[PDB]
Amino acid sequence: VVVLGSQEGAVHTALAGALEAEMDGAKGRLSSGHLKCRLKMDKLRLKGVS
Amino acid sequence: VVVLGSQEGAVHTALAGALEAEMDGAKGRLSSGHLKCRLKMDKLRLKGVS
Amino acid sequence: QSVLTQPPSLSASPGASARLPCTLSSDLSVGSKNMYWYQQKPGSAPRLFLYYYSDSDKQLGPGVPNRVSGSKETSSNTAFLLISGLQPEDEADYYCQVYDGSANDVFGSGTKLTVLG
Amino acid sequence: VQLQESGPGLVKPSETLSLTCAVSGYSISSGYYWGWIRQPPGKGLEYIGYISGSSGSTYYNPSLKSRVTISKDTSKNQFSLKLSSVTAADTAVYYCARRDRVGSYPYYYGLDSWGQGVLVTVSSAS
Repeated sequence: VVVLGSQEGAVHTALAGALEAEMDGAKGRLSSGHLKCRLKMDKLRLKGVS
Repeated sequence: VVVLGSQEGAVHTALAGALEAEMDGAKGRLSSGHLKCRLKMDKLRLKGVS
Repeated sequence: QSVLTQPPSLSASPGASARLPCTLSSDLSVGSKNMYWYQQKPGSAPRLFLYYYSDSDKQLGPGVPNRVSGSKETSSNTAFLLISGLQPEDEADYYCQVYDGSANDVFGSGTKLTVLG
Repeated sequence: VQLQESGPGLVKPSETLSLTCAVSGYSISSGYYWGWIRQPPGKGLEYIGYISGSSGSTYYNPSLKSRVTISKDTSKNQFSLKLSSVTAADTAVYYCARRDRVGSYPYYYGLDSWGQGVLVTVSSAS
């Protein structure tokens, strides 16, 4: 019977193009985003025009 | 900068079917042989003839 | 539990067939248990005497002869150490051994077999 | 594979006991669980435990659970047993024996080759 070592770097190379994320002990910050916004400018006006 | 983790099991699968020499004891004991030999039956004789 | 039991003393005249039983505990099925028999001369480091599991699955000691046989009575689970050609040098302490579910060595009390004269 | 036992002559009670076992004819770390079995004065054989040759895992006795510690060293091809907090009833004749765990022949699942054996008492001094 033989155990096939550790599969840490074996899946490092198999998971090549997948996105990454830096976690900081339970907030798990992301490093990607395609957020599409629609903003309202009915109350946007320059402070200085006067 | 990140390390590639371990690479033990990554190379465990890289030598599939390769010849194995697991046994140890300060001397590598192979698990494969294909030795060709020639047998000389010149000076051997039957024990029970007399 | 899982303890083997057998009498402290047995004796028989030289020449007859001596049967040394080994009664296993109730939680064991002797029909599927590899029985292991040890022989101990009084002060000389007991040696492996006879392993028996079946009349076709058996293996004796390195130099002991075929006078030593084994058998199993599965009615009351009890192995046997049969010695047919009793010589005076068969006078020794004999042990039996099995293994539990977790493969821990379970030895027996054993019989101090004495060859009479 | 002829094992020879070596150990101190006497230990006082509640004191660490150490027995050293040299196998002298077979390389350890190939397999073949190595154990220690005892026979106190004249009674039956009682076992203590065995250590794995290749992996090094230790399997002990349920009664002698917190007192013994078996060690192994393949550099000089020896393995030892450490008996801590000994009692007066622990006086015995010890034997380091061999045993196979994975083989396909059940004869070797028993203690095939035995050691010479040492006698140790737990009495006082003189």
